[PDB]
Amino acid sequence: ADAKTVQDTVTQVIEQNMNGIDNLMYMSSNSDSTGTVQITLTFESGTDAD
Amino acid sequence: MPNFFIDRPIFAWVIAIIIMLAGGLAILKLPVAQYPTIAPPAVTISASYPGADAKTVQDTVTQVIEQNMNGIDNLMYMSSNSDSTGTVQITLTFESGTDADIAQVQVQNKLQLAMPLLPQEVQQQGVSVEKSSSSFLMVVGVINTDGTMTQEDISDYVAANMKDAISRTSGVGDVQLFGSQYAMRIWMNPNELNKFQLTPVDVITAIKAQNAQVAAGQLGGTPPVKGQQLNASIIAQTRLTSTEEFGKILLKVNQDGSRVLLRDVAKIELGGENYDIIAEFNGQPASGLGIKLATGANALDTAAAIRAELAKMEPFFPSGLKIVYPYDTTPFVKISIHEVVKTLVEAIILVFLVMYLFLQNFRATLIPTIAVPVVLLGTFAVLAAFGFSINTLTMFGMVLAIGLLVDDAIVVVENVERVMAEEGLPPKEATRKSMGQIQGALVGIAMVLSAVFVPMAFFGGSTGAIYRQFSITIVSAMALSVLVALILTPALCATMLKFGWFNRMFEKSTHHYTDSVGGILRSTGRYLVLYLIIVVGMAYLFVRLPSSFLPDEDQGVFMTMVQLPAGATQERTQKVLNEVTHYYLTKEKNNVESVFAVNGFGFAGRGQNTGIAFVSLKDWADRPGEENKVEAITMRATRAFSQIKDAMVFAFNLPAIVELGTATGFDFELIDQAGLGHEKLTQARNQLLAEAAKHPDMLTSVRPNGLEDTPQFKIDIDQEKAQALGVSINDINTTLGAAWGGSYVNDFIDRGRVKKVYVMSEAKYRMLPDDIGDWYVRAADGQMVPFSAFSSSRWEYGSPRLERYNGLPSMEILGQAAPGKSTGEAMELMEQLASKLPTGVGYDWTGMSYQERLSGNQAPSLYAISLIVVFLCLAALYESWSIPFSVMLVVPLGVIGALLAATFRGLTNDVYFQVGLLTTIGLSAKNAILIVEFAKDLMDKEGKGLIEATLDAVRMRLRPILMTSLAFILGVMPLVISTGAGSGAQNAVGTGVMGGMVTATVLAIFFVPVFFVVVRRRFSRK
Repeated sequence: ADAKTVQDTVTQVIEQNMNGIDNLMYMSSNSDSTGTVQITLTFESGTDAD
Repeated sequence: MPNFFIDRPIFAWVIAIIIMLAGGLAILKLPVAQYPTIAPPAVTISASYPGADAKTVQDTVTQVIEQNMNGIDNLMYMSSNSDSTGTVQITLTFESGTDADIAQVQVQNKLQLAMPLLPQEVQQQGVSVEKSSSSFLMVVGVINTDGTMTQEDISDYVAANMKDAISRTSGVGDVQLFGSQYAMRIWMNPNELNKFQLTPVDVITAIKAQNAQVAAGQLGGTPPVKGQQLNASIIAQTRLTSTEEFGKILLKVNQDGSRVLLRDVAKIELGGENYDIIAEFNGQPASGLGIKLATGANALDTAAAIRAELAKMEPFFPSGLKIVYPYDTTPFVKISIHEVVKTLVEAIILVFLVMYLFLQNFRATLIPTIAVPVVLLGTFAVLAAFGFSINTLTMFGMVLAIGLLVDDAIVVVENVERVMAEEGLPPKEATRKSMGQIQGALVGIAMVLSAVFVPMAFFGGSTGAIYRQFSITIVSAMALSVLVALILTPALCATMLKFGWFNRMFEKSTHHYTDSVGGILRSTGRYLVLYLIIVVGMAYLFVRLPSSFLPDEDQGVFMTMVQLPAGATQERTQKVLNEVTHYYLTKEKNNVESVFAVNGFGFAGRGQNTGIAFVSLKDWADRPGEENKVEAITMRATRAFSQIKDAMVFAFNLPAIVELGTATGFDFELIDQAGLGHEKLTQARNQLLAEAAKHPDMLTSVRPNGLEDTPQFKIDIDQEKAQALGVSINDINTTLGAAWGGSYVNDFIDRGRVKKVYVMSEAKYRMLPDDIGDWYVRAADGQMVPFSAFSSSRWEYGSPRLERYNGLPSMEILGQAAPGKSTGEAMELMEQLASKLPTGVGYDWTGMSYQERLSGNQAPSLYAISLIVVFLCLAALYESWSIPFSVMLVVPLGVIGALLAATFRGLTNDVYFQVGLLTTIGLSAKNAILIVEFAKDLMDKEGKGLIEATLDAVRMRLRPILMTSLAFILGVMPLVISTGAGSGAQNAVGTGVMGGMVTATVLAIFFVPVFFVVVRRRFSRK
């Protein structure tokens, strides 16, 4: 029961903070109707996944 | 090797080009920050509990949380604060180079298990965890100079439309808003409320139901029916989004069609979340934003981009929202970069001027000019190699060292112009011979300078890290150089190599000189004494010379500290800030560019009581005479602010590395080490504090960095009476609670952004202990009851800042050493004074005092090893367990006169000194090894004079020294040693090297050719 709702509620926020983290090339989230949310960060190659 | 190199110089340029290439491309890949990372890595831990107090917090949260920090890896110590506003900070500094990212984890991850335990008030606000820095890069400010927007409004904007826009910009390693974001305020009033028989709870528990977010499946989705066609999504109840929608909330309805709406019982309006910390820029409402570096980014680079992004977006939203920059650590860095660069550049101009005046040439002075930049560039690639960066520290590192490579250069091209002179051969054969008579020496002195240098970068914690910066720099330059002076220079001067007031006034002073030195050498140990004085002298000056870390410097800014007494008030505080502002703007109008002043940010607590005023001056330029400088502007202020009502108002200049180990002072912490409550420990503390002021001998200012008990109004619900009336102990509290300290109901959305919803009494029904009687609670049978019915009150003391060292009840005291005595000895008393406190009470050193205690004194233990490696290395340079002795006895010379940073000017043993003090012991012993080299060499090869050689030796040498030792001083003499601004360290570096460098030559020209003589005859003698 949540159009935008999720995004800007959980998406935006979680995204507001994903700043700092080193070796970040690009971020790309896709907020979903079902309430499901998937932010995804990807880093400069070589970088240390853990 | 050079001999195989002079032959193919064609190649030894490829070796030089590459270096230059790497060094250049490494410039670009280099980060640039004011200073590097030198604080050991700490991690704080915050928390809230709207309406509390130290017990009510240290008991519900500081602890319990701190009960579990256990598992966490390399932890040094964990301190913790429990203040009266519901804040809880519980920072934990960790061992030297542990991975900050991985300690934030655990710490953090280990809170994760205590939360089940934290109370629901707190876990809602959320405890957060981060890496402790709380003063960095720049701090944009956002004011409105047309009274339209209040604090809160401005904060919002800055939150809603610019905060993230910045936050993601090449650099911005973290942003931190200076204010809130709106939040659905809801200020009740027991009157308009008790009139309906509703309580806070009644309101709370409606703003819940009425404003929430429900669920309701799709239409198909989950298993449907055969042949369905429309699947859609139901959208039921969703959050209110306005003071409008909020105004309308059904709170009561009673036989009348009676509509009692939240709008009635209180008053609705957007507003701040927290309300106690009035920020304002030059008497204007403000709401800045702080921005920390980035980790591996570029202080210049990223400042510019921040400025770029702010631009581009400032053409927005009505009433002038002008963006101020009351603080930018960048101009400061640039001017430093602009300096130093000159120093280096000019340092060479010097090597052109000088040397000409000595070597009739031009194609000669073109050699040290192709060598310097070649050495410098390239050390910029070693820096890069070790992950280093371009910061204040690392810069001066090369300036403190400009004098060691330049020299090396000269030293080579000036032996060749001797060999092809003292009945010498052409260019080639000259080098071959020349660059082969200092060959081994140029090496060897390598290994020697590697010691008496390396040794640093082995020191302590917060410092040491600094020392490392200088060490690798110098030793990277230094030894990189020695490597070109065996490759490029010995091919460069060969292949390229071919007023009466000198030459005609030198060729004879040399002679007079060597002649003068000639004889005065029979009774060898003539000046063996005299010298002994010199040493004995230093071992005086040294102890007499004061100590420091980094000389404080004028910077864009500094601050004033206000402090209205025990139980004051934001309002009674502001006025003090308004003055502070005034007696700065308008009485200092040609310097104070702006004052950014906030009340509620004290430095030992918060609360309406204290505040603090940051002030940004005008450009160092528009601030000419000393009088117009910081270490001067604060002087006026500090005083000018005395003669102020009950309001301690200090002013003071921040230290060089804001986030790092302050004064030479100490930081002590007295421990409760058992039972003994707050009080016992206060008696405990006051025993020793008093016991210490009776000892100004060992100097002091032993002061409790903490906050005295203040009186406090204590309710006290009468359970039994509550039982008799129909009155729930829970309903009581939420009503007194919410009322007076405010509760945070739930959230709502406002222009596409979730934001909190608070709800608490209007201010007009919660200022004085009376009023409590305005508040009414609905009982079982449904009749409102008043406080007195089930509750009594009394005053009393309790503490508004409960501090606490590792896990235990603690209290923190700090103070200085002694205008005569050492920080170290100063500690020791403080520890004896602690040796006799009541049994219970423990004591423990933290902070600066932790390192200082732990490591601290090692300069002996370390340099011992160098003075040994030096001996060893040096011995093998020659071939004797004794001859090296004639090289070391140079150390003292250069030292003294260097130490005339006491007797000539007014300085201290501060880092920048000691680095220099090293750079100076390098040329000195470098000189020694050469003179002692040409001493043998032609004494060993040509079996020449046991003493005859030593004269000849010095002869073919007095020019090298004189040559270099000139371009140097003159090179160090400039703005370095005589400066106005963005300096400090400039005076630092120079003065040290300026003197001592004098004595290193003008005193070694006689001794080093001695020494060699004094010995080389004490061994295998009669």
